[PDB]
Amino acid sequence: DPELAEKINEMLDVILEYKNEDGELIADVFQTLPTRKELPDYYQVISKPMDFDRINKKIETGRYTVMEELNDDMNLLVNNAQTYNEEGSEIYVSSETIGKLWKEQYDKFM
Amino acid sequence: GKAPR
Repeated sequence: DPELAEKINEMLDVILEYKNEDGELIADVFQTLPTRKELPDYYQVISKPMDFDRINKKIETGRYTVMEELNDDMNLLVNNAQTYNEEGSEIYVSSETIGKLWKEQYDKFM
Repeated sequence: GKAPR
């Protein structure tokens, strides 16, 4: 649905453009997971992988019909990072910031 | 930049 897609793209651009105090695009490490060949141990821990590459492919193929489906995928992205990575690590901290940014976008979409 | 447990 083009209207939903455009809303999604506007909300995700907020997250994808955000920089931390150090000038780093916090979302960059969540774009593309290491592959199953590169990092098999990730997949033994994480049963449902999610990244922004997968989210984009779903936008392009009509797999989002309602905003709650994207909310599920963003919660998956965040929760996987916090399952896999140690608390206080840069990647964990970045995931926490993504979670907060997403909830602001989702809460304002309503 | 992963930090596995």
